[PDB]
Amino acid sequence: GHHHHHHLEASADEKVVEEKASVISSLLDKAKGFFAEKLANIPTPEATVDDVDFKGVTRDGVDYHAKVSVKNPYSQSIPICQISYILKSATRTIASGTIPDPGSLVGSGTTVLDVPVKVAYSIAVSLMKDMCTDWDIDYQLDIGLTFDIPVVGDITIPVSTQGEIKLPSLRDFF
Repeated sequence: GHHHHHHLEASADEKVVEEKASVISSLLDKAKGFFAEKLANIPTPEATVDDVDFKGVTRDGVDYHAKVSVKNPYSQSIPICQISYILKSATRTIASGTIPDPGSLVGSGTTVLDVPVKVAYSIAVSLMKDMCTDWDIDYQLDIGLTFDIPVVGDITIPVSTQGEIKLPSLRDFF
């Protein structure tokens, strides 16, 4: 493809994503030890990433609609103030980001929220294998959404999800 013979810290995009990711992972890590003891005594809503819908394409990577379901028994609308977006692709390169308010909890119930996910985009910006026809790609999605509660403050719950995506024989969808 075209992603070859470029040397500026390997690739500025590939590099700057890691910059962001490193800091993001540190904030996720503060919450990790926090969950174990504090959020076991402090009832907090649980979120989870589920699946991605084959939806559309972007000229770089694909544009999917991923599900993030949150279930919360509390009759209050908790908005997700700061949602950490971590898109991954097999071995190397990811796409990191943070979306301000992607949705809110309905109050007492389960609610599926969605985020625009750039799938395969990561491996594309890095090297881009060569879009094939009928391609099972090793994809992962990790999301750390932040709930705010007067009990403590900010809790970023990183719900990790690993799977696989089958990218069909369009060949010009990637």
